Amino acid sequence: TSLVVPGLDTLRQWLDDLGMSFFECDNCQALHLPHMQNFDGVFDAKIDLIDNTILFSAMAEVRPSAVLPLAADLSAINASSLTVKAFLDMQDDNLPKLVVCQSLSVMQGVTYEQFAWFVRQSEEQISMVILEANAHQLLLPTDD
Amino acid sequence: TSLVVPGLDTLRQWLDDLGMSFFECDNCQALHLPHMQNFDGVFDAKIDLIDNTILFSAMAEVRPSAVLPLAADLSAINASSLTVKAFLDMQDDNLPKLVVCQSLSVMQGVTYEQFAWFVRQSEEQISMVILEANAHQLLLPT
Amino acid sequence: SLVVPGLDTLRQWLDDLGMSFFECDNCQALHLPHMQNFDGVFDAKIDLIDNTILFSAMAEVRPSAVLPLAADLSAINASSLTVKAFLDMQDDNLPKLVVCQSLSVMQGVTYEQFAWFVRQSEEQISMVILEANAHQLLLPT
Amino acid sequence: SLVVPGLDTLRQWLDDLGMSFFECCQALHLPNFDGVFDAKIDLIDNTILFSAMAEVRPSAVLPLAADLSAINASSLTVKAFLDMQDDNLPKLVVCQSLSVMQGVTYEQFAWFVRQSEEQISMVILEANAHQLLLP
Ligand SMILES: [Cl-]
Ligand SMILES: [Cl-]
Repeated sequence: TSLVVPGLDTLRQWLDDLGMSFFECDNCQALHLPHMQNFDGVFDAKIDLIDNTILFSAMAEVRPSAVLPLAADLSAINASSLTVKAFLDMQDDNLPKLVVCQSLSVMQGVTYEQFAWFVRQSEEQISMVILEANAHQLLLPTDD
Repeated sequence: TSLVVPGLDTLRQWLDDLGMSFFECDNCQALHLPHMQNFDGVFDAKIDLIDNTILFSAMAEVRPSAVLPLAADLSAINASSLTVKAFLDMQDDNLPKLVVCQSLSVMQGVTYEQFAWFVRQSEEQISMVILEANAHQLLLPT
Repeated sequence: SLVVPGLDTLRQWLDDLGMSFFECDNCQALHLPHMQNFDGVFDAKIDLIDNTILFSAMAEVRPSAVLPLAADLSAINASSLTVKAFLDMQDDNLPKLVVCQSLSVMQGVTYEQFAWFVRQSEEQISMVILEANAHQLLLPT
Repeated sequence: SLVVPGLDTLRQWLDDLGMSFFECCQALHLPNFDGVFDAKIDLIDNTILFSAMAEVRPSAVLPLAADLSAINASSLTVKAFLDMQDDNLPKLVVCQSLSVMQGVTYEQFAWFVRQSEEQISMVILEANAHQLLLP
């Protein structure tokens, strides 16, 4: 197999090699995945390449009355999975966001099937975490 | 807690309380779950109610190249999980399908928290079988 | 009375149902000798792992029948809404057919839910093994 | 070679890097950065886990729990959470995982160790610097 230190161009074609539809604004660096927006509660998901590391991250908006209970359950959520990470991103002017992410290190090179397996295992664990929080009525709906 | 014998109206109301979208061909006796079909491999998943038994089942199309290795792997797949079940459905006009299901008996009643945990554990454990089977290139995409 | 049962709760529940069980010093499973009256059933036990109750029965498969039995494992599993069947094969063991059902108790169960779990287990498990025994796929006990 | 390693392959891989482990368990425990009372390597469901545990002083459980989100967002690869049982003191778990379902190389594992040690010790160094852990 090949072992690539993948650039942004490498991830763009690898995703199309997997049939994954992606989106990217003009001067930006994130590769947004609209396929992740069919999971209930998922407002946005994107692939990022920072410091030789791939970051599959999805974002869900927390109900303001659920912020404290969800914050207390972050350790149990992070312990529920061997790969997924969950934390609260809360800004003054924004609504509280639940960021769920998983990282793949590409410093020493990765293979295409390593990246493929990483994406779908990420979008399975991220799916189960966000879908479980929406089952607890902790998130806001993604539609009007 | 309330210990109920649920009907198909109880389940979809419970699914609504869980924020789970369900689609129902009014020709269909089951509650189809579109959230489960974005897992690559799964082409359909549904919640059924037959003889006081709730059936969370997901179906994936198997590559004809892999029905023999997958059939030999059914024992290790079923033994890999305490709750889920996995088998093949092979007719003659349609492609072979892998069925991954989980079962919950309701004839002696069930609470809301028991059903919620059933759906949660079913969706996790089924998706891992589908995710791993797709990693071994045993399934057709959707 | 929604309880998250321990193994001691399972022992007392089987006694309330008049169902004899057997448990060693070393182990942790509650073997049920009543299931051994069914032809081909070598052993049946109740386990409790990861907040899940596991009623499983085991049958020794004839070596010449291993491939045919494996072939219609899918049909056996599709034959019921609750039963699970698979093959257990080690290098020093005779091949085994494991027929089992599971009831997760993570969020609690009632004594009535457990009573029906074991009765539906014994019915569905026996009808699988006895039909495989009627197809000349199992060894005598 | 791209390999799905067992525990023995991880044993030999730690041998190749000059890193010692404790003989035993199912993890490979490893033997300074004050706060941590145990660090180990786990192999669970085709996933290698490098985790370190530090006992939290009860006077800091609520503050540290409030900072868990900022701690997890400060790192690209490491995860932090609390493990609180009724008979133990509250523990802080700092972990980084390397999934291995589709194999792994030896330098992918070697860099996984180097990256986790520097990222885990960066979390443990900061919490202990803020008087959140026990000696
Ligand atoms: Cl963001
Ligand atoms: Cl056994």
